[PDB]
Amino acid sequence: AVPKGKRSKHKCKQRQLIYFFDQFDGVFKRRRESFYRSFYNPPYFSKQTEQTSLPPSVLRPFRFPGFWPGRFAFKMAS
Amino acid sequence: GWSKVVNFLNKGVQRRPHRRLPGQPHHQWNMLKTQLDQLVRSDRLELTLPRAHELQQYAEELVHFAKQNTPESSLIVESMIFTPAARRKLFHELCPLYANRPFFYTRVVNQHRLRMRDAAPMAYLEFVDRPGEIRPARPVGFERKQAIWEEMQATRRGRRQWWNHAKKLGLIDEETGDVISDINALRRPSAAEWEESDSPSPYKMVAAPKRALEPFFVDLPPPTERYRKQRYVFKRFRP
RNA sequence: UUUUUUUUUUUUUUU
RNA sequence: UUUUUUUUUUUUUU
RNA sequence: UUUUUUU
RNA sequence: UUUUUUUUUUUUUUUUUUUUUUUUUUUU
RNA sequence: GAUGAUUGUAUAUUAGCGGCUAAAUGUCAAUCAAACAUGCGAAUUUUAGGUUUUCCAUGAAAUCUAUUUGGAAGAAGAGGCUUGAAAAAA
RNA sequence: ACCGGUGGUUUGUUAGUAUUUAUGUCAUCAACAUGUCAAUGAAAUAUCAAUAACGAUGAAAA
RNA sequence: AUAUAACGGUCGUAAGGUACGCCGGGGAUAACAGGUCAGAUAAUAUUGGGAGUUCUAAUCCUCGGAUUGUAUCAGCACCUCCAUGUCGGCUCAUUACUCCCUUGUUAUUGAACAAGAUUCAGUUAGGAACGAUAGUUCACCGUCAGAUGUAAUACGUGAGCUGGGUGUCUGGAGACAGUUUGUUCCCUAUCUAC
RNA sequence: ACACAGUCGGUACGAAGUCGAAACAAGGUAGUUGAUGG
RNA sequence: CGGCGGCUGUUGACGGUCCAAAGGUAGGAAAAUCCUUGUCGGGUAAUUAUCGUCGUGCGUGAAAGUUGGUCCGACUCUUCACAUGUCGUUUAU
RNA sequence: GAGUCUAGCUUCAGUUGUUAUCUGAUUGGUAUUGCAUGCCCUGAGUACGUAAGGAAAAGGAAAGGUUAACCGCUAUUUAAACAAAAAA
RNA sequence: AUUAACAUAACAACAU
RNA sequence: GGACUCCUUAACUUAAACUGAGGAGUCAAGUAGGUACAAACCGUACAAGGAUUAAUUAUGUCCAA
RNA sequence: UUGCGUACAUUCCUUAAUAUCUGGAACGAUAGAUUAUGAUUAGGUAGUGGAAAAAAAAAAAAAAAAAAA
RNA sequence: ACAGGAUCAAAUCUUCCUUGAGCGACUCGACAGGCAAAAAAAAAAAAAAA
RNA sequence: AUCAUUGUGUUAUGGUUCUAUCGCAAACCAUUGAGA
RNA sequence: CCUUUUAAUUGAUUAUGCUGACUUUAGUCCCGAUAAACUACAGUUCUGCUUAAACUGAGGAGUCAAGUAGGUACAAACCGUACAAGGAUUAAUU
RNA sequence: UGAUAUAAUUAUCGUACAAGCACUCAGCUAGUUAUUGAGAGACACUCACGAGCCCAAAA
RNA sequence: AACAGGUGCCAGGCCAACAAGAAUCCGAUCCGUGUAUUCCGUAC
Repeated sequence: AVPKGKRSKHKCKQRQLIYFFDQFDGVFKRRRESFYRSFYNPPYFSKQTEQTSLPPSVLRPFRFPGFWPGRFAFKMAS
Repeated sequence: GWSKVVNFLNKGVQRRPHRRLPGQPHHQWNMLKTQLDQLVRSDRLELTLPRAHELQQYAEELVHFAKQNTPESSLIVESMIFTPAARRKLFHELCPLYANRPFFYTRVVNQHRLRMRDAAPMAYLEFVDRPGEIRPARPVGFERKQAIWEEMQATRRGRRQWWNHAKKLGLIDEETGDVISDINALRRPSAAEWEESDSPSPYKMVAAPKRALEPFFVDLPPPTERYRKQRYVFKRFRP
């Protein structure tokens, strides 16, 4: 078949939000949760990229130093 | 797509036991066969989660039929390997290993990450009770009994919880109604050990943790470092 | 006997 | 006028 | 807010 | 072990089977 | 079909008022009963499309002869329009 | 009054202007591709200083 | 002194085909489908006459008029406008008629029983098999006897399929068949005033 | 929005007070009551 | 180098008359032709489809090419045999 | 405010069709049928009829056909072939 | 540097 | 070289919105109103323009009004 | 019996009239300030007629103008 | 709910009245569960303890 | 003056055509130089 | 400014009009036959096809196209590549 | 919330309406001209001179 | 037409080898050939 008329702006607008919700509920939300789980485990290290990549690490940084109690740095030795 | 079709179509649909693979059955079986040998030769492989959940089915059966030590079983084992190196390893390092392990010699670990080039899940298929394992394995056999006894002797709660179970294993003295004192009395010889048959040399080997060391130095990289080759070669474009 | 007709757009026929 | 009443009838003329 | 029915 | 008619069973209920919705709340 | 009106190849001939044609109006630079390019040889149409700001005054016909008379009013003639009015007390 | 040199007017403030080449076709043939020789600014012989901020020149800037 | 008798007068005694058909503008394929029309004709009832001849109405044939309706034939306009003998079959369907069988015990009957004929009524219940020849469909022929088996819907149905002649299309809006957590669990929602 | 997505029309502050309500009349004191035998 | 026929009388050898250059020869014949069911026989539970035959129903027609023995066949049709989801009516990998 | 089960409404075709009087201690007073193809059996060789011939009330059953459901049996197709011993 | 069509954002609204 | 209606009338199946004539209105080129729903029928003191006003017309007077 | 609803006023206010005949052959006049009870008026396809506008360019007329500066 | 009320007043076991129909019935008040992993024809199957 | 909320109003950003001369006689006029 | 003139060809929602931009259809359609491995003490993965010999005294048995298409850092850039006598008797030097 | 209302354009007897074009915007685009014509009962402006008016090409 | 060029944009009196005012007032930044007034050169 072939379209008989042109689609209005309103319809498109509606469709936009429809699609956005559709995608968000099924892709993005799942991906976010999957991403966030990996934090507990050590970061991933690739052998191929060893030529340029930084050494491996386990420890995670703290993005919010304002709510970071306890010592931050150690005093230099004599 | 729409993300709704997936749900609409899936209603009243049964799950497949064996995951489909690209190619004819004859091809699929070949693929799985070769991957089993490659898994035997490495100790851990990095594969997609669906595939990792599929190869583990044959990974268990290979070791299950390798321990029988029968002409019949030997045939089936033969029918599942390609290279001699995998046969050698299976029959000389893995069979002695899982002497006391009833089953479950492998596991699957999810990486919770997506491929850069494919956006696909990833997982590790590693054997159990191997050097450099992701996580430690539980004891079996007399080791298990010793662990249990230790647990029991630790605290009261353990004693109470293991009371029933301990009876079967014989860790409770029926003549006094108390946990056995000496645990070494329950030691028995395993299959893995060597049965009894019944120097001032300068070339004597030196004891060391995996294998002994020679009293001489040989200029040779490790087995994994004496054979180099380009992983991939660029293919120039033809505009 | 009459008021009530094609009032055959609907209800109603309340006389 | 009587539950008499698939095409069957009675009573009374309202 | 019905009419008519001679002597 | 699965599917199917080429096998087997019923041919009853309709105020029944079933169901997405408690309603004295007249200006959320 | 494949021992024969077999297949295949370098370089060549036939030019539109034409040639080719074991004869189809089949083919001649992927819609040839008459090819393609150019034209101060500056293309014709009773059919048919379009025809751009406002206000005001006045205001049609589908009838007649002729055209060997047609039809979806073609052309020519006649006919049809601004003539009048409508302002009053013994 | 020929001939050489210099200057001005009209054509022409009202008119208009083209030289190089990417692409089509066997050929004839057809054709106005892509702003300017160009950061911007009258002046760059004003474009300084640099680590965040405040600072320099300029009518106007990061 | 001939023609123009096509006599408002150029006849100059100068004709046909194209299923090889291009261009321009109009809607007509050689039964003029549909709608409209209702001549023939169809439904119900009625009257005249002829059968049943004892008997005009158990039942059957035919005539006139009136009402309703239009299946089919002829005719066909100014209206309409797709491509065909103005459909043959397959798939999938809706509606009306007391519609082929099953109901009205028990008075309409030339109804002894059995098997039969005409007419009417419901709260509209359950059912009705194939083949050969392809002469576009009708009389008839052979089998199971499922037991005398009609119309409308654009041939019902061709962006669902097709065949020996009496084109193509990947579904935007209606409808129909499936499916939908929620007051919150994406983001945002900042009084009163001294 | 039912709409060829337009036009006409479109809300009447105080008592949300009260130490008022007195120069009608009556009054079960309610800031109550006024006609009527079908 | 276009083609080749009327009345009437006894199934009718035969008789009258008109016209013309001559007045369809033989063969084939329900047909690459008339007619979309001509009579009879062979096949099938049914054959109008098709073969054989009759030669009237209309008609064709001889170096216009007619008829055809034997041989031959990418030419129509009848009929026999094996297997077969073409099928009533649809399944599984 | 929240969980469960539910009342009312809705549902193929379609209808408004039901109960005077009231056993005196005498074995007691309507009751789940709307519906319907063909053939066979009891009723029955009876009603009917010179003869031939040959019914109904009710129930019971064997084919054929439609819808729906299911895998106990049969037929077609097809898959699987692995952890009892704490001496392991 | 540059009009319209077209594309995105901010603010403004309560008899609901 | 005209579409509907009124009177007369030719043709046709006293058929058809056909085909064709004689003379009046309307539309064509006419608004708003009535006739339920789409020019032709009735009425009009019939649309230069603006506002919150009075009227016998077709015709109506139970409800939608 | 007597009733009633209803479409259309140029009553009020503001415009217009170009084929010789609307008073007007009037009045005014230094190039017209629109008539107050003024008569006929102002639906319109085809065709015909009148009038007002379209920001621009050219021209050798952009300071004799109150008050204030 | 035997919760409230009357009486020269109820067998153990409330004579009688009120609760409009004790909020349609039961029950809860740290009540209830969307998404993820894993499993998954409808449906069912996990106590907490990194 | 109907945003109930998917609308409208204002404003802003983005998009958006593209012109800087490298030229100006063979005709006419005036003036000047040598020689007739 | 006003006034006179103007051969400007001087007037737009529409000719499926010519030359451009930007929406809708519309995150719809389109994806070519066979892969895998590169480890924690040795090794030979599977599959399709089957002219892959380069002095042996002999110029690998030919033509044509590429207007230089198997050189080069996981470069669509820059920079190179055609020797008919085969230069390396390069059996030496260090 | 109440009342009311059939996109636009051309042809046509016929608002004919299920006929023809157009998604939208920007630029271009369709009555041009009397040294030669004119007032003819369907429509014809104005200036000068006057029984007299104009004067062509050289210049 | 003092369009003869340039100087930051409209110059008879400024650069351009030969005449003629750095003229006065006004000016948002902001030079300013611009408005008003006035002088002078010219066989340009």
